[PDB]
Amino acid sequence: VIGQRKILPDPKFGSELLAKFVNILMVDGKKSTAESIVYSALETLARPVRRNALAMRWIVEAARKRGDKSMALRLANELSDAA
Amino acid sequence: AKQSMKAREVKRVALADKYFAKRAELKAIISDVNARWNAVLKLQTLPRDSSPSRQRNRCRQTGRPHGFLRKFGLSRIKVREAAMRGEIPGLKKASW
Amino acid sequence: NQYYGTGRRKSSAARVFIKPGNGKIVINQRSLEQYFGRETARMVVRQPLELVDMVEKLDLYITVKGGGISGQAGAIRHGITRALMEYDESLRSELRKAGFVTRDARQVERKKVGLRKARRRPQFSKR
Amino acid sequence: GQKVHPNGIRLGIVKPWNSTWFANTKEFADNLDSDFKVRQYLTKELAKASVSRIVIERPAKSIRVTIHTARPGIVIGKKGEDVEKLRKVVADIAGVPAQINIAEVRKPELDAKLVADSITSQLERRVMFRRAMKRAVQNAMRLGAKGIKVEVSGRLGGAEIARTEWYREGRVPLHTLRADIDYNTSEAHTTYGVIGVKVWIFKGEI
Amino acid sequence: RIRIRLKAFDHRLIDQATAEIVETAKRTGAQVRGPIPLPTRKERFTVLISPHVNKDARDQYEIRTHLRLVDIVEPTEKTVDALMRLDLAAGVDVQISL
Amino acid sequence: ARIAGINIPDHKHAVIALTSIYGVGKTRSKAILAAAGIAEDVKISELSEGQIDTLRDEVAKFVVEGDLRREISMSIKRLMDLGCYRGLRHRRGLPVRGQRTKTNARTRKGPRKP
Amino acid sequence: RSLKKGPFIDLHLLKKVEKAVESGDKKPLRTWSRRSTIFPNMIGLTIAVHNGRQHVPVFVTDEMVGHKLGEFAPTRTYR
RNA sequence: AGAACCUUACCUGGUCUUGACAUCCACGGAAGUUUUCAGAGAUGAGAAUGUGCCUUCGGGAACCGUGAGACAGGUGCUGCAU
RNA sequence: GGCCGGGAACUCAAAGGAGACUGCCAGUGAUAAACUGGAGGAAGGUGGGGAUGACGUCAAGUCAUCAUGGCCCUUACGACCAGGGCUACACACGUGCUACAAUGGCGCAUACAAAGAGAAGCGACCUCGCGAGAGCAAGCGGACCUCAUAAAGUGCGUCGUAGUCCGGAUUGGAGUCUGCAACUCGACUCCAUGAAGUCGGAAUCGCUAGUAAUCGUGGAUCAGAAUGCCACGGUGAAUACGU
Repeated sequence: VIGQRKILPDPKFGSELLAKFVNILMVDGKKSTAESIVYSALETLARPVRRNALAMRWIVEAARKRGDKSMALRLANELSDAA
Repeated sequence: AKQSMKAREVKRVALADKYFAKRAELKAIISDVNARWNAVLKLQTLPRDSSPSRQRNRCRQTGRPHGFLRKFGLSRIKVREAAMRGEIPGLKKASW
Repeated sequence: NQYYGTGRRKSSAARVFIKPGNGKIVINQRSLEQYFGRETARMVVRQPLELVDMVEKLDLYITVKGGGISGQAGAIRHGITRALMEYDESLRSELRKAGFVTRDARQVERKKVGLRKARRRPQFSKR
Repeated sequence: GQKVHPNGIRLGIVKPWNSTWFANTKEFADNLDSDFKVRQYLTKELAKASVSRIVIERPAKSIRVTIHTARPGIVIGKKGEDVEKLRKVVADIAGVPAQINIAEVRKPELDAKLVADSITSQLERRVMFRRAMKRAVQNAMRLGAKGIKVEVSGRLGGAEIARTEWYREGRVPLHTLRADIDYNTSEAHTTYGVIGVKVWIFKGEI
Repeated sequence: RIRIRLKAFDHRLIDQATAEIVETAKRTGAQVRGPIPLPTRKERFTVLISPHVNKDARDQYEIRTHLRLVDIVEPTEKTVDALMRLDLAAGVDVQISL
Repeated sequence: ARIAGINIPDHKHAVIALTSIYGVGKTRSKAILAAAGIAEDVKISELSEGQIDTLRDEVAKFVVEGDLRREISMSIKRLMDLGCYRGLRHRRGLPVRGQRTKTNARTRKGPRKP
Repeated sequence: RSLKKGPFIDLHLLKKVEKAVESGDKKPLRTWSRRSTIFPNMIGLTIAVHNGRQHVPVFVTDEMVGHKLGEFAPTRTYR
């Protein structure tokens, strides 16, 4: 067997527990947009590869056609409701 | 790819040379943007088989019209035999 | 006085010159805030100079051309490192353990015959 | 198909080009077409001259076609008149003041084209191919070539069914790119069908 | 300033060719700039392998155009004629320029 | 509040909203607004008389979608009703440029119909 | 239509129509130039132009200013 | 890997039958250039220039038209003959 | 303004070498093969990707690329020419592209690519031009100029679920270029339409890293005619318990 891919820690905070999250809410290779999505939701709110990955995917996967101003900020509400 | 089909290319290339270099290079200037003439333009009508549009651009080995390559002058099938047998300089298999 | 390290990543090719003092970074005759900064390409260039004693004691001079925003940012990061191990060899191990020493060899795949994106075979849904 | 052509894949390797001129796109098609024109009426007029290779090269607006033959006497003639007459047929079918160089092909039955041609020559003469194809098989062994393969193709003997048989002897590492594989083909225009021949000559490493 | 531009299909002919000018020309009145290697243009052809329907094969070919810019810098009376009699390296584009 | 009668925008910008006319689009529904000094940030019902009247004189000269595609009609009728081949294409749901009508004729000929 | 000048006609009718425009109206004349455009002088003329099977006459009406003649020479006739 | 004619192998109509394409025999005219006229053109009926290198005097050196013949020609058919 | 002296450092360019070899170490494994990790190293365990397809398998396909056995018509399915076909629909299905939008769309400033091609050619500047663009015309047969401002991305504003600012089919007037000639059966645009499409059924396809997924770039063929092909780059993922 082989281990899971090792990703460099999120440069902005130098922490590994945030890069994996921003890579899956990402769409179509648009990482640059991803920070515009989640950092606005994060910087302004103020085996380990099975259950954390699956549960956190469920959070991202319900923001496609909810029909409001912008799901960019709706997911901020969703995580605010979650938190 | 017929001797009958091939013969009309020689008929057309050798005939498109004169009227293009003698009449079309002189008369088509009038019909271009120069600011045309109804009766004058009738001179272009009279010859038919002298035009760059009359091209088939067939292979130079077997007279095959399809799959041409202007760099080599041949078709798909003939360049493979004429190159990889070693008869085209500098051409090898591309691997990278 | 300049200590130099090239750095290069994914068709980018940087040139980094390290000088002592004033901790200022100049990239393509421009500061890094206006040219790279405020995206994830602001902190990433300074990751090596920040894990080691902070920039203010090291003057930079960077002339990078080619590649992309991230490729140049990775190239510059590699450029600063190569320059600063030539500066001092005491921090030889610190960066390699941090992982900035190694140069990435992951090029982009060449587009190949028969595949739609060179690793995405065309759809053959029905038979 | 299944196999790669051994000579062309080694074009960037020990096998050298037999057409070496540098020309631009404008004359590249014309020169290449001129090469086929000079070649087509060079092998046809030397079908019984043991022509091995016809190498073309254009130093400066004048091609120098050197012909690899195992019997230069027939190509040269008596005091070079045959090369002279072939020269002025090349010189006016290539547009350049061409000259024809000649090179003896030592050890003739060890050339891929010659073996393919020699078998093809004594194949339409109504002889059984089993002994005929072994003759190239046997002859190459005493004169080196520690590896060879001589394959024959469809319509083997008077019959309605095509067959194939290759009868390898020695070692033929065609995967090895520095194998220096001498390979050439030929076809036999028999009263029935068409018979193609294919021969590989492994003349040692590099 | 005598620009010299060589062109061949393999470097094992141009390298021998480019060294020839750097040596033969540089006898008394040449301060040759050097066998400057310019980017080698390489063009590729994807010919369809099969004579018929089979399409996915698409073999690939390549021709590389190596070039050098020897570029002797003084047009010495010797060099402007010494460069002339040399015509070796049969397939090579030797473009003499001012 | 009738720029051309039908084809009125509502509660949006000046230029982009006024592409709602179906006789003028993005390019010739911005000059008509610019002919009276309009702001790009005016809501459709938020304008005043001063801008509306200064356009009604300069927009009534053009046609309406209610009139345009039926002033196209007699062009298709007075000219195109004969055995003209483009008018032959105007007969049984058939493309007029001549593009492949085997398939890909699903607007005029319309739905799937054996 | 894109020509915007000198609406072309092939030779196939200039050798017949543009030689006897003023003679009158006659039996339709053989024509292989449907790739053309009608000049206004041909009012009432019947010009038999080859659609591929036979030569189809053209009835020049004044609905036309720059429309074509092969526009009135249909060939893919079905049903 | 690229269909407005050509393309294209299909068809309607007109046309040519040693043929559009190849070679051989003979007769002529140099070819080429400028032309018109009928036809859609393929062509046909005509009008001018040229008649060029040898011309060892013929005829070649080229081409064009014509005459009978061999022959040509075929994207015609079998890929289970290859 | 690398613009010029000038520097030959550096990128870069193209030639040649060195470097990666379970080489070393620990452990497992019969001590071995081998494996597990670590060290050094840029690269770690054939570092990565290409080319390379064994005897044979399908009487697989091609007589229409070519060659070819046999067969067939030789004032003829031969041949030329003009025309029109080849693109015709009433459908059944692939393969796609366009998409079906609020990680967004529109407006403005707006940065960073590689890889290619250019002589009946790429064609710059300027001007006209709503544009197809047009006129003039420098340079370039090219690390010298053009193609060619790369978009995505960034900053601000805006559009607020509106079958819509999306989306472009469809249809009209005019064009713009190519050619004897575009309606059949060219492309694209100025202007103008403006519908079907808001994620789609069982089913199934591709994918383990610079990979899927986007966005642009060039090239072939090509008088003119890319949702297709080939190649280039940018941004750039997530997963693997096991048969």
